[PDB]
Amino acid sequence: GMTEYKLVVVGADGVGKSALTIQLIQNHFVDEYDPTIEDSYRKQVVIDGETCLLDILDTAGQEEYSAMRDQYMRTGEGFLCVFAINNTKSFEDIHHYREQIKRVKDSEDVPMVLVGNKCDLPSRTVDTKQAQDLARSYGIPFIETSAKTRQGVDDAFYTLVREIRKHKE
Ligand SMILES: Cc1cccc2cccc(N3CCc4c(nc(OC[C@@H]5CCCN5C)nc4N4C[C@H]5CC[C@@H](C4)N5)C3)c12
Ligand SMILES: Nc1nc2c(ncn2[C@@H]2O[C@H](COP(=O)(O)OP(=O)(O)O)[C@@H](O)[C@H]2O)c(=O)[nH]1
Ligand SMILES: [Mg+2]
Repeated sequence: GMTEYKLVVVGADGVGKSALTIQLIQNHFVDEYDPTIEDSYRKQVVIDGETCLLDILDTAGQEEYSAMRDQYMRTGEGFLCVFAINNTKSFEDIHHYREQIKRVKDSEDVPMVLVGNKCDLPSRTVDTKQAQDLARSYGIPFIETSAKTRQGVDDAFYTLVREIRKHKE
């Protein structure tokens, strides 16, 4: 039938978590999407021959650590950790998100992909090599994306899926 994958997109405000998701779900680029709306979106795709139902939690809201919040996040099987290549602070925040993923999942090996989004923009303050260094230290893949042009958007989610497959062994 379908193999279900629960994906969770995390990272600072304004990096493109919603644009990335809606590009995958609805195939268009949203200029302004309510920055406060957190929701899960379901999508059927074929990845490497396998029919997949992706359940994608696009995170938002206040920073808080309620039990309900922890419980929503730890249903994630894999995580897209997203920063913008023109937002140094959002890159620096990646480690915090990874730490919270490890905590709620209670594991050192959680399927994860590092995503530098907005690669269409000229005002790059985060070097590709800087983000690669981080990704290699974590043992995770790294990919640059543009939710605006769709460059790399499919690959980023599919790569996460393949990371979940490897985790299952
Ligand atoms: C995200 C997450 C992943 C995995 C498990 C989690 C478990 C509990 C809570 C999580 N959340 C909930 C959401 C959230 C978390 N951390 C920060 O941290 C911001 C800054 C960064 C440095 C610390 N803090 C000062 N901001 C958040 N939100 C505030 C702004 C920004 C994004 C968006 C949401 N709107 C951590 C988890
Ligand atoms: N140029 C460019 N702008 C983007 C890209 N992704 C998102 N944006 C814009 O960045 C702003 C924040 O995007 P959003 O998806 O709401 O970020 P979120 O807060 O992480 O959900 C919006 O105005 C988007 O139009 C991208 O890949 N390239
Ligand atoms: Mg959003």
